Amino acid sequence: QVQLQQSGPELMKPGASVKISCKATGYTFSTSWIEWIKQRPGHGLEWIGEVLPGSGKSNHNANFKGRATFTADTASNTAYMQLSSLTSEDSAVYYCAREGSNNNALAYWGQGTLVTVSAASTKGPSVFPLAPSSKSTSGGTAALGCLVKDYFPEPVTVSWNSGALTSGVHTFPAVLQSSGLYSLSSVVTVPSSSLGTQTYICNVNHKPSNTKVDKKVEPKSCHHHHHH
Amino acid sequence: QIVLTQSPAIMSASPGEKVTMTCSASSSVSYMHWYQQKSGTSPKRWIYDSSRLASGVPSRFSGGGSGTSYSLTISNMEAEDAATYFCQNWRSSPTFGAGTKLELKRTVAAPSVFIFPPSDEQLKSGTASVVCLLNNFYPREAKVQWKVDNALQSGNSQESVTEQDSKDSTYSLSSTLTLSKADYEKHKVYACEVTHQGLSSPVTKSFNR
Repeated sequence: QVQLQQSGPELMKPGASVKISCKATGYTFSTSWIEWIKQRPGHGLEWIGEVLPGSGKSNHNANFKGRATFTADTASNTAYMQLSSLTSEDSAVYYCAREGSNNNALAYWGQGTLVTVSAASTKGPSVFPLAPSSKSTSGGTAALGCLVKDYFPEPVTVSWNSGALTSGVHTFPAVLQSSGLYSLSSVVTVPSSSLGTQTYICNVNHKPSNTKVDKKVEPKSCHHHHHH
Repeated sequence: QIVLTQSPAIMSASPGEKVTMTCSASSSVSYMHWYQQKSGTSPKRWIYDSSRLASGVPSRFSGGGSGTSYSLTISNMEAEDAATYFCQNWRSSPTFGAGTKLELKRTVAAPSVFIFPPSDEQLKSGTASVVCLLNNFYPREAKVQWKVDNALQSGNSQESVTEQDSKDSTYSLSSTLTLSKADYEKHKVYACEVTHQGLSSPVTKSFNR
């Protein structure tokens, strides 16, 4: 099973350098090139360069002006990309990828690493419950959620009940506010019948601020109409 | 250098329709690769060497072409096909096309609207966020407006919309109205009003603080 495991998200100051890792398993490391791909919103996919582990050879997209350097530890089975003289232009998701076993298409991709370049300091989110609310006066279906508010930088992960609950889940794209901080919500719809006995917990991780929170979302104690 | 132009940039197709997206090269190229991406995940190898499906790709997908024109075809559009598709050729620069964003054209569906007052935990920190959820609607166009007592609100809310659902082809939208606790306490009725093609008249959800 070919697998490429990348390092976590990073917040970097302008002018600094960042090094991203790509740990390979499932094949002979020295037999395939590792490709590096950059993705910014509304700008598709950009080829950065590539490294052939144990050969001393790498190729570079000239548009990076020598700022991207690649290495690979043959024994370790890990490839690395270093990007120097960082600016906001470098704020992007970066993937490593391996080409086909018998072909040149990018067959296997790492999960991606989000790098944010900013002068602003990291800020962890506050996680607020969105208590179940009924879809109609009749009852039957309830929406509940978590508000993940005022963090920097991206990304955050949100799951429900440790990944056990996925049906009906909507996690919204983050909104960048005038304050320079992000907020998002994650909601889920569930049967009204489940509210009395099923626990609903949103699991939130904001890696850059080392903030990891599990928030139980409880029904409100009181409402203003007769029970459904 | 050889440039790749994908057309159309955005397309919407009914379920079961045969859909073709094109990748045109400014000069002849000998093969084309295709990748599928859905928001929040890595691109996936989809079609390689022009016509070869990656393992797991449904048989409704096929690819072809030669020279200055290559294409990807779906013989019968499915909900799960809503995605962005990029063509790629190593002799082109940029090596990736800019992508075709494919949407599923389903029947009109009215939003289900929910409102959420601020949590006690938030209020204790000096802020009040009220959230309005518009769940599972189609098409994407929607108006959400906040109304506080007699007056429509402006500039104190932010909206976010999901990508099309891979199963039911709908969108959802969240609107969050944020006020200081002191401004929140000055008013009684908090309402969100929702207009959508699927509704015969506007829907208002509301609570008293």
